[PDB]
Amino acid sequence: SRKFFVGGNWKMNGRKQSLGELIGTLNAAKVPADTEVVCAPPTAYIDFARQKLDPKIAVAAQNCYKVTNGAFTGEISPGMIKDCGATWVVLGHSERRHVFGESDELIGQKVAHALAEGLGVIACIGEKLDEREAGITEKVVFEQTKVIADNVKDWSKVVLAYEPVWAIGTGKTATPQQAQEVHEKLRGWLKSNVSDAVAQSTRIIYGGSVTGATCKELASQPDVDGFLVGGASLKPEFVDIINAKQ
Amino acid sequence: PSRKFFVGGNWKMNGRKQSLGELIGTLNAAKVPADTEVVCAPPTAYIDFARQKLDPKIAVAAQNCYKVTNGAFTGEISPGMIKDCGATWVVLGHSERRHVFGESDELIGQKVAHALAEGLGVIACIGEKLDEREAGITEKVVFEQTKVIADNVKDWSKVVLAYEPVWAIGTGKTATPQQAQEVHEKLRGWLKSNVSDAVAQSTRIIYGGSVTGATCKELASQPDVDGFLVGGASLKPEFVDIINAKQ
Repeated sequence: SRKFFVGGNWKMNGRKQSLGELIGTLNAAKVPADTEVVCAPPTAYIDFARQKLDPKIAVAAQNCYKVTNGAFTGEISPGMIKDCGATWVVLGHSERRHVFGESDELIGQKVAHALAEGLGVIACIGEKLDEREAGITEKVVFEQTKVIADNVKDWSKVVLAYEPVWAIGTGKTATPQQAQEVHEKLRGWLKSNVSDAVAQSTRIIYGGSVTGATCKELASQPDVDGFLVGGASLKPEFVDIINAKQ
Repeated sequence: PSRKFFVGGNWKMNGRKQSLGELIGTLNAAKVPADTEVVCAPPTAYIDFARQKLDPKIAVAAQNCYKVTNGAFTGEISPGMIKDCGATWVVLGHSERRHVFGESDELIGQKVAHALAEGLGVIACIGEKLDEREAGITEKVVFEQTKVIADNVKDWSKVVLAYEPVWAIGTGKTATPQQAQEVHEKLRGWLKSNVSDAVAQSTRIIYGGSVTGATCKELASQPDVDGFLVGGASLKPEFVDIINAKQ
């Protein structure tokens, strides 16, 4: 069965001192044998984070570019990510798409290059509020998933993260039923457009609001295989979310 | 007080710990003159690493940052993080940020203000594209770019202005000494008339765009060219020759 997957996205937060304290807490945590745990530090601390974190937790970069080296001031490559001992990269995150304007085309090319270079990919998708309210959730997420699928040969190295971008600061929130709906939809898409084996083996993780209070109910949803955690990843609460299936 | 000669090496998206370790060993072995201020900008994953290996004679710069101290900006780093890593500069408004990644002048101005508020030095980049040059609006473009930067600067002692025409970046078509001097004289005139005479006299205006060991001496001797921002050649032994351009 699909191994439960908990990603902590630290975003642009922390310094050596405070992140050192967080890392101590995570190093001390008993992580369930049925759960895969990944932390995504700010880019300046990928190296530091990998040095301090116990081997039981994997490290992800929060973004990368689509060639191995080049004249791209302020970017990093999968090769550099691997070189710092990280094994994953987050791609297509809602902040990259909607604050920094990264296109599906660019994201797809990043996905292909990262996977060819031997990284795992946590590939993010999701619809905004207007899109949900116009009835086209299924359209938006299926198209974003297709672009990602066009650049994936081996799905053993990818995790799909649904972000209900429509619930971010907007005045609406997603229920566990509403998330389950979209995850079941996506697994059916994988079954239809790639294989039954990939549908049943691929983790589809929930990227909306998740806390200690809400994680057990969300995790119990049959098609929710884990989380890409925001704010709670910077706190001991993250370990409650790691424990969500226990 | 004469303006201290300034040479910055922008490694861009190049290198790994081993190859950058070798590059650093060379720089550490190099004889750096006094009255030359040298600054190296490693890839963002290697700011901390570079600062640990590099001799304190050479300063470290980030290649980019964002405009708030912390927040929901997956993939970004803040001025606070840059200082925490031991770096003292950030490169802002680089051509590749503006033209590959679409950073607006407004965004760049916000980043400058925040970076300076946090105690970092800023290498603030400007320059025109080939089509802007061949339409004869170089002056307009670079003045407008400098205005947005200037509107976000409260202390010029921590700022270096870098003029890098886009047609010179990575192309081998380095500006001639006359071309460079011409833009730098007008930029210095802009500073005088829009900020102060003290700022015009004291502020380094450095040139970038295919700077090489063969081109640096004649560019350096021009009176309003105060140093260099070096890309490709900063990955090579001749960066040391560019450091020694005034000797």
